[PDB]
Amino acid sequence: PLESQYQVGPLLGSGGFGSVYSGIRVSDNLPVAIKHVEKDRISDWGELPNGTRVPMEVVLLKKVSSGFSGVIRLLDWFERPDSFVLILERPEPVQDLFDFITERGALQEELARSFFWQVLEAVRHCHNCGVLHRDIKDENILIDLNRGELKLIDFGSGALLKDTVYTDFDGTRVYSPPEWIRYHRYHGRSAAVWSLGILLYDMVCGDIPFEHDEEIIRGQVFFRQRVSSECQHLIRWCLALRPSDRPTFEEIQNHPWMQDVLLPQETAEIHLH
Ligand SMILES: O=C(Nc1c[nH]c2ncc(-c3ccccc3F)cc12)c1cnn2ccc(NC[C@H]3CCNC[C@@H]3F)nc12
Repeated sequence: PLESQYQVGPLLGSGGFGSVYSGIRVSDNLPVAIKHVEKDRISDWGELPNGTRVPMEVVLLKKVSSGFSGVIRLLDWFERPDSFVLILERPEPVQDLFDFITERGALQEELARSFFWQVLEAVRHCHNCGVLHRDIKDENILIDLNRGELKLIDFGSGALLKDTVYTDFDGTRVYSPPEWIRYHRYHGRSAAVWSLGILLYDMVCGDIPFEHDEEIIRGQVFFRQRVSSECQHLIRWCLALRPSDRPTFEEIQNHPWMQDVLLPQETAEIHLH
């Protein structure tokens, strides 16, 4: 460990959140991403089964990294004097959803349907594993361009899923629900559905629906691109002001706009290749 086990490549991206390098596992040489995070920058911590002090991100990643390909899996991790190092899967070739939408503009609804469906399946997986992502957005989704498969990343703002109120939030504000803006309170699943509404709008419109707090609070959705009545309805449902008025995940996936989704590979062949 650890420079011995991997050859570090170019820096891929950086924030106060962390620094992520492209890497190869020597002995594979499996493509990986190497994420470094300073201990001083870590807000919430968790406990490992073996009884260890560890960043919450690691706890959450472990609970979700069991082979379902909808989430980027944690392959290994290391503690260093002033930081933790995470070894993550790296698809190749890859592009995040933010850059993809930026290049292509608003997505055709057939493509948005396929992508949105996969994100839903990924989020359902997380919730099933007792994990709430809390920062669902285009920048946090990778596209395996060859397979047409979407992968969730960055559990740095996440939490253990619970049925009681959350009173903290460190995800992206423009994706945060009106109940957070107004009361500093939200529940996990209904807040997630709100962010999914924002994500879906962004996909079919090429930009997010709200920029300011008062716009989020007002909750009026204006469409800047041509979008079918069905898709508009689903979006509006997801962005209901009252959390209890939002659809469940079952209701979203049973929505008429969500029917007859393409398989990931079909999606790649038609829209990606
Ligand atoms: O798991 C994470 N990243 C990754 C795991 N596996 C990957 N493979 C390819 C890439 C990748 C992204 C963008 C361009 C080329 C790439 F090979 C990122 C990751 C991750 C978790 N938290 N986090 C926080 C920041 C960050 N930075 C990468 C960003 C670069 C700008 N686009 C959004 C990405 F998240 N990455 C992460």
